[PDB]
Amino acid sequence: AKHPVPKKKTSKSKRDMRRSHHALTAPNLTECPQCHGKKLSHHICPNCGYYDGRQVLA
Amino acid sequence: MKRTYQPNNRKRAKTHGFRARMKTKSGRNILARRRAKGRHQLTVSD
Amino acid sequence: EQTFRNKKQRKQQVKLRKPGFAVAKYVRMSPRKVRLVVDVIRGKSVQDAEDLLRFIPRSASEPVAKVLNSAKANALHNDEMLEDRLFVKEAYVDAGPTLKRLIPRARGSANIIKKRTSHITIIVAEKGNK
Amino acid sequence: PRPSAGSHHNDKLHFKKGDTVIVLSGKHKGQTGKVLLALPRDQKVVVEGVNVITKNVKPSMTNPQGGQEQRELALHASKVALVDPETGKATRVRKQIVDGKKVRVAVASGKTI
Amino acid sequence: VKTYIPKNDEQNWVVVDASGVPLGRLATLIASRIRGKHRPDFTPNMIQGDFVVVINAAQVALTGKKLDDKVYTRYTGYQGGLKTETAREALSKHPERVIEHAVFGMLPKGRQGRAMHTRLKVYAGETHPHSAQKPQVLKTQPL
RNA sequence: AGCGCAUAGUACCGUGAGGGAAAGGUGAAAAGAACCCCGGGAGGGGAGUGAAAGAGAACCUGAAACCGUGGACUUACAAGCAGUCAUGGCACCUUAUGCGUGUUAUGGCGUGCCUAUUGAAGCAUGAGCCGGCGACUUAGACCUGACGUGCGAGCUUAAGU
RNA sequence: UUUAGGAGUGAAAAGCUAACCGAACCUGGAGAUAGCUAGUUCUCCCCGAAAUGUAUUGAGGUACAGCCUCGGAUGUUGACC
RNA sequence: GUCCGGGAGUGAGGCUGCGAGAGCUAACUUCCGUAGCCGAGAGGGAAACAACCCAGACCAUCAGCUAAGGUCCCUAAAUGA
RNA sequence: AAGCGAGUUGUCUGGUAGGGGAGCGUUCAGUCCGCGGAGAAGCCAUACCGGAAGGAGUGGUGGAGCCGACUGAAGUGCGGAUGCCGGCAUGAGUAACGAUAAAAGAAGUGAGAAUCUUCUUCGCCGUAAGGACAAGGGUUCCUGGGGAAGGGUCGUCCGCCC
RNA sequence: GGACUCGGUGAAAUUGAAUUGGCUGUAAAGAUGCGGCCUACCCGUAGCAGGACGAAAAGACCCCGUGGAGCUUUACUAUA
Repeated sequence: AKHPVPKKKTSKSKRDMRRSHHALTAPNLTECPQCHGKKLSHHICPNCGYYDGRQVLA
Repeated sequence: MKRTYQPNNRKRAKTHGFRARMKTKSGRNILARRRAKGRHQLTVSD
Repeated sequence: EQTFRNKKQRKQQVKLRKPGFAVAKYVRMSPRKVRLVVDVIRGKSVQDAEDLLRFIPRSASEPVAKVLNSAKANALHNDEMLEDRLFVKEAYVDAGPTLKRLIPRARGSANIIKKRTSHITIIVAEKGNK
Repeated sequence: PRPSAGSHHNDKLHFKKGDTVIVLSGKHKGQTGKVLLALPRDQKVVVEGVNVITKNVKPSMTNPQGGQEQRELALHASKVALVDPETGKATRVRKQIVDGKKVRVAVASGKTI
Repeated sequence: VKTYIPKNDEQNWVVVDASGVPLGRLATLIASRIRGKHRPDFTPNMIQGDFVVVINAAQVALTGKKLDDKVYTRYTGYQGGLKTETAREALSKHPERVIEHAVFGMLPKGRQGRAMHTRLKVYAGETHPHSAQKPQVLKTQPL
């Protein structure tokens, strides 16, 4: 049992305009509460370990 | 279940195993049909 | 106006080896996805290259970046350059030694796969700005 | 194998133990070839000709040091052999005294040792 | 010495009239400008037109006994019920949504005229709402 | 390529006699390499070795579909696998010489090749590409015939020296 | 463990002999031969067609002739008027 | 006008004109012959499209006219009488 | 000393099976004074000429030879034979990790540890998916050890490899 | 439990080549690159079947083939 084989292909031309509707979101937004610079999307260090107060640990 | 062969080769000793082509003289040449006949080693001792 | 005549030199007299070099080969992730973690780092090495590739919600810093600075391990003082410098002009890769292995599939006559492999390429030599 | 030897020179060169010679072929031309044992059937020879530099490691064995003298390279005979003087006249001639083990008399301008 | 494309630079169109629809130089005076009126240096090949400042032309009326009849069509590839050939004064809820579609015979084929569909742009209200396009107001009665 | 063997008809295919690979090459010579780095190590630095290490410890030169990046230029509002020219359009000027090199919105329009086909441009079929194999010839008084020549009374086999 | 190949087995299906037996496989006899049909390789200067007739257990098979090229030739014989 | 020879092709076509045959004179169905055409060459006209009106070429020139086709436009050419 | 045409007129048509006819060049062979170290032959690119095929100007790189005119020989030349092998492919990063018969964690280690290890808790089989004898694989079991590769993640686990 | 977030692995049957919309028409009449006309901001992925005259072995139903094999009948005939 085989469903219509490949035949025609899609090398160049196409397979180009396919790294843009996704790619990677591109970031570099924030740089930590106070010291140094990590932070993530709303999330404390591991440096000083804090958004503004006591947490995590060096 | 049963395959098509399985181990135990007695009928490849005193029949068709090394020295069993004398019982059948015109099998001696058959034994000698790939040793003293053409190139290659043999097929009963790898 | 460097050299031309006497082609037994550039064979005998040349010193050095090849400034840069760090490529550990193998890679194990297609010459198509290698570039995917190099076509983002068009600037600042293990500065805004690392974390850009170190911290990236997956696995692509180990033998991706840890070898990408194996050049630096040699650029320690075995290779040229500096620290507050370095560049890497662009990026390019290829395939490499593989190994027939497979694991039967099903239908047809036979199944035919390839373990696939690459060649990382990691260099830090001929620069620009200072 | 590391193709060097020069075993494509063919084993019939006579040489043995104890002898004073000069050199040629290039690289040096300032090197009195001498002493040595030679190696019939593939021969190695270096003399004080080429001043190699080949640092051995320094485990915990006995070597710990390095070196930088006495080590292999290449270049067999074919330089400047025979002649107490220096050039001209071969030598492979031998007295009718048997003892091929070390026959001694050479050509016209030859030596008997 | 040929032509050159100003690429929008040297243009000086003349505002259309609609000062009384006609029956002969209506769907054809659509040219006499777009293709090359007087021709200052009309560069063939690529497109090259000007602000066909059309007006009201509600005055429009077509021929006589053969008024409410024309090759209307629609084209979709199906003949069961498509291709509504609504007569003139039957399709008379638009007539500013056709008419202009009289330049469907004058386009250098390919692109070109499939770009001149800008100078058209409705218009059937007798000068008011000229906010559609303010620039020209050159008039010049039609011969 | 040549016997399948330029050190294998390894492993084996396997129900059985019986069928089998693929694969060579660094320079004369390895001198196939001490000495600090990331690293688990593989792999990569210094520097000798190396006449010549863009030979390089799976190694001559090393062309290519696919495949690695940037850049001088154009491009999503423009429509046809493709085309060639055509005014423009950015670049360059290995000879100011309003002359060209790397090119394109777009225009006339314009449908592929092989190739068994009356017959098409086809959806008639063969085709993803790379590298080779790519066939009426070879011995034969088998014969006819163009040309040059031997002779007009002409031309030779078997091997014996 | 003998039965085997043109035999045995057999609940007859014309099922099986080792995943297809309308008569096993492998080394060997010849490549079954083939008017079928895929193809039969670099680049060319001047010329040029038949599915008409006769033949055929003969037909998209093939033979030949009018039908093409070339060597020699036909000293008045051409076709039109 | 005038034969001897090395060697072909591949035998199974299409259409308009010329008339019949099987035929509700129906069929790029089928048989026949006779000019052409496409099997071996492109166009204008014909929307583009094998036989239809005109015309079959040595490679190069953004030089001229004839026939068809046209003298409103998308792309030539008097809405001249 | 191998035959050659301007001056000119018609033909120079386009050609499928075909007739007469020219060549580009590689390998073998003749003559090698030879051509190459400033290095030719291997190859990458530049508007001279040629009936087309092709012959030409130079570096690049490369490492030891190589072709020539008069000549004969040779498996003398399609990318294209749904060929054959060798490699690159794309189906495309999706479908899928395997019988859907639960697992969390402390801690050993170290290169980070979720699937190792010392272990309290859970559950599936237990006429079983227990243990021994039968065939088989022959190196399984261990003292353990290292990722190149394999166990279709990988891993500091193997019965990989010593 | 698969279809969607993420880490690794990812092949085969097949295939000239996609700036790969449609009509109606035209064509050895089943045209999307042909005619003439209309029309879309380009791309990504989920999902669906009308679609390429879907795929596979060059229908093996049939005919052509001075093909084969197989069985039967007093077919011509050999023959234990």
